[PDB]
Amino acid sequence: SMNPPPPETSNPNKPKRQTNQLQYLLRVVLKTLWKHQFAWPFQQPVDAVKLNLPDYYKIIKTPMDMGTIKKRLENNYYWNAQECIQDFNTMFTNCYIYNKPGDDIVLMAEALEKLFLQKINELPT
Ligand SMILES: Cn1cc(-c2ccc(C(=O)Nc3cc(-c4ccccc4)ccc3N)nc2)c2cc[nH]c2c1=O
Repeated sequence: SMNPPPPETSNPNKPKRQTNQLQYLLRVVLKTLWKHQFAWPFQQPVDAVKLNLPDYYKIIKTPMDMGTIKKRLENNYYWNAQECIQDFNTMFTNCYIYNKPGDDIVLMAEALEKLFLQKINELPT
C-alpha cells in the first residue's frame, strides 16, 4: 500500500516497569494533548491514501502519531521517558517539514507543541 504498517506498540520481551516520568508522560502529557481541541489530525497514523498525500511517506521517513504514542505508553513499550519525548518531537517535526508553514495543520501542531513543552518543562526528576 501507499501506507506503511503502523509503528509497533507492543514490546513483548521487555519487562514491565513504571517510572515517575512515564506516569507523568501518560497521565499528564498524553492525556492533556489527547483531549485538546486540535488533537484529531494527530491521533492516528497519516492515511496517505484517504488524505491524498502520495508523497507523504517519501518525505517522512519516521512516521509517528499520538495514537501510537498512547498505545506505547499504555503497553509500557518505552524503556525510558526520553524515548517517548523523542516520539512526540518526531511527530511535530514530520508535520513541520511536510506541510506548508501557513497551513492550519501547522498552527494546530504548534498549539499542541506549546502545550507539550509546557508540560515537559515540569517533568519530575
Ligand atoms: C499529521 N497530519 C495529519 C493530517 C490529517 C489527518 C487526519 C485528518 C482527518 O481525519 N480529517 C477529518 C476531519 C474532519 C473534521 C474535523 C473538524 C471539523 C469538521 C470535520 C472530518 C473528517 C476527517 N477525515 N485530516 C488531516 C494531514 C493532512 C495534511 N497534512 C497532514 C498531516 O501532517
